[PDB]
Amino acid sequence: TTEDLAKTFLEKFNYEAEELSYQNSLASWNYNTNITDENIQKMNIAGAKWSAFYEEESQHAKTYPLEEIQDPIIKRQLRALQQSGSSVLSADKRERLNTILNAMSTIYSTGKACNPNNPQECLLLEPGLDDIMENSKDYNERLWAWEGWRSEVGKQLRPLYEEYVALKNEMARANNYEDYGDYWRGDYEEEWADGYNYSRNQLIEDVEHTFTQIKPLYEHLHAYVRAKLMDAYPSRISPTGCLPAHLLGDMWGRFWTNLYPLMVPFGQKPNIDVTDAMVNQSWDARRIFKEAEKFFVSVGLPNMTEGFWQNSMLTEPGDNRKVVCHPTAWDLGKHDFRIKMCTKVTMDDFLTAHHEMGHIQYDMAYAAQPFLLRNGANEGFHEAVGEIMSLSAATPNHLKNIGLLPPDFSEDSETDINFLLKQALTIVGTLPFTYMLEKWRWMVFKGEIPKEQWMQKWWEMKRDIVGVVEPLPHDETYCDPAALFHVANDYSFIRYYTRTIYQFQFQEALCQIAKHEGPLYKCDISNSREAGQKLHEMLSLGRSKPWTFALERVVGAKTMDVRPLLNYFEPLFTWLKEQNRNSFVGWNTDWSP
Amino acid sequence: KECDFSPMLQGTPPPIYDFKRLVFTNCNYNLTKLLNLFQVSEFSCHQVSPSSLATGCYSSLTVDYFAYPTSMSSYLQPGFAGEIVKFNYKQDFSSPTCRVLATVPSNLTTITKPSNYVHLTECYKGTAYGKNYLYNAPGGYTPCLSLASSGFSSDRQSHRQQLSDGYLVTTGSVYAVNGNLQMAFIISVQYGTDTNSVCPM
Ligand SMILES: *[C@@H]1O[C@H](CO)[C@@H](O)[C@H](O)[C@H]1NC(C)=O
Ligand SMILES: *[C@@H]1O[C@H](CO)[C@@H](O)[C@H](O)[C@H]1NC(C)=O
Repeated sequence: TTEDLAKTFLEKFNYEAEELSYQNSLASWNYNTNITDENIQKMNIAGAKWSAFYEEESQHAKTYPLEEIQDPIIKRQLRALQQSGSSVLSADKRERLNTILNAMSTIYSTGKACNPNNPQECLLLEPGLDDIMENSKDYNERLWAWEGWRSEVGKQLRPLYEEYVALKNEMARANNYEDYGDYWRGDYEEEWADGYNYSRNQLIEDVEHTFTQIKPLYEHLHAYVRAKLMDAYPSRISPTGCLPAHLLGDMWGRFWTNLYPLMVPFGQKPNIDVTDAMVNQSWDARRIFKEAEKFFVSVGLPNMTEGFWQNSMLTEPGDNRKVVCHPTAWDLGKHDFRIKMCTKVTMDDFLTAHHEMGHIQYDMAYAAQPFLLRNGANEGFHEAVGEIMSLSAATPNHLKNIGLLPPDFSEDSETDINFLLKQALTIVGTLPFTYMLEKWRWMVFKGEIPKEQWMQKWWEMKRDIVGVVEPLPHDETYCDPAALFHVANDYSFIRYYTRTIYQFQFQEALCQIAKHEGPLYKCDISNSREAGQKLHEMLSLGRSKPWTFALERVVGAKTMDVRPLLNYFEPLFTWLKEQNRNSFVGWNTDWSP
Repeated sequence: KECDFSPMLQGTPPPIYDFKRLVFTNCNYNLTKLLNLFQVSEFSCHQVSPSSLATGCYSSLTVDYFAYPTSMSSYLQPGFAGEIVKFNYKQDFSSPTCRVLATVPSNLTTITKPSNYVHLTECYKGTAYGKNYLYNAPGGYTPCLSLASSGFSSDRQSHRQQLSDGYLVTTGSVYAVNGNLQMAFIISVQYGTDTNSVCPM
């Protein structure tokens, strides 16, 4: 039996990969913690060996065909190894694709836009253009900042992106895939299950079926946002048309969170903030993580490990050390869990602590699995698990219990609407955009949109789906989608959609177990061990069962469902319907730009 | 006859996972002098009091001593399930016990300071189906003693031994010693059968 010759190969590979990936992770951690010239060279040296070993083992793994292995675990481990990607083209095509990807990344990372009026105002996207596009109210300043980025960087990316599409489509079709979009959608595929199967073509159906139900709430939110943006830019927005693309709160309008000060529902009730209360009680950066660990323990989850407290960097070093300020949770390998964060005494960092410790709690759960099966059920689970913790941590009851609020605090019904509206500007305000973008890319990879209709179809879709019109006409010499970080860096974008659907699917499911009475947005799962056991049962599975089975372990269903997401925003939906009686809900595609 | 406390005063103290156990029977003990030989930092007793530890005669007096910093005392606390309890040492609470921390002054040159503190983080049996973690019995030793005997050089170093149906892996974490050496004792007193001859001096 060839299954036993697969078992020994997997036994060798597990140990070799465990011993070789840990060194790469440690080198990356050392570089990200102390940025020097030796550390980066060591990081590259360690990352080359891991890639070479993985390529060799993936090539060797094809010796065992999959149609005779009967153990589901062995077959699942073998499929991950036998799945080969870019290592199928010729050497010339491979190096051409690598050069194109590197050129696109460095064009995005080192692009400047200069003021049409001031010739000494050439700004990078990160420090300057972002600052202009998130902290301005001038129509002309925002317009020039938008157009300069779209014309100086997005214009010289299209020749590269045109060859990138063909080169990636060739690689995808050299692997029994219809196109590169099918390759990307393959991350949600599950085979050889009894009733827990999932086809690549089912993802499109599920995404569209969820978007159809999402549409009305987004229409009401868009109507309210448009009606409140009129007072800030008079005689600039039509009362029945779309929204200009340069007034949305950032470069691309991915999130609407930066529009909150212009549309606060009740301006006399201030939102709950506990930074002053944390300062008054002398809260350092260690007590925040101690309280996060206490909250995680209160639901029946394990403590943090001994090495977490010794090796993690919870504060910025003072001895001139150069670090990356992005907060991350690191699965270094052999039961080594760390968190890299520059903690400040603020509410945002208090929530970020719980968000990043949820990732670490997820990594603790599947540590007793094979090396290849040590991931989330899919790409959307690992980020959805870390958001329910942040949802529970910010509730007024939790803040009262931990001691950050006076015991006599009374919950107003007007701050709830403010909180809900600020929540439905990052969550509901990004679901169309994300979806739209992916759709475009899929069509571009499918050949449905010819290379001579990219900008036309892009803006037609963004006018029809998102409801956003361009400020100036754009012919087919720009590449507007390529101006976004993920498009230029070759990253899948559907993981941000399903993440938002699982997130409220878990939270509702864990809130009925915890015996919570009232609206879902006020739910707290703390001091409920029964709700923690149910979560841990799914967390411990890892990538060892189909994600449909893992999802059913918690929510009781196999399919993505959007009803909990609409149940979360029910009071806000009622308020939005109440406030939109004297306005028009909906937009007009080809009308006033 | 004074009980022989020389072994803990000579040579390099052992690590936690390889703790040294000495059984005292039929001797006169003066733990106060030994405590004076160090800088005592912590002293926590369960089912017994420190006054009832210095006094009172016991059938057997078991001292499990090892090297242990004071910063990791909270991880040795009863009930907390972590790496130390799971893979290094699980204190046995069926009988009254005492956990004593101390600090060796630099004038005591009879004891050699080890390079680092070492404790086991993982000790598991690895098949192709994943990992099966082996947990310490209360009062016993770890299954990975023979494999860990070779010692560890760097942080998170792993040793593997092939078996008939897979392998056995152990992992060690290393932290250097800075300052006066700290070392811990677990003292267990037995009342059961054989003569309360372990008596104070
Ligand atoms: C970076 O800092 C660490 C400790 O902060 C130090 O051990 C290391 O040597 C530094 N990097 C270089 C290249 O010296
Ligand atoms: C977690 O650690 C605390 C010590 O702060 C302890 O009281 C508690 O019992 C521990 N819980 C678990 C599940 O290990």
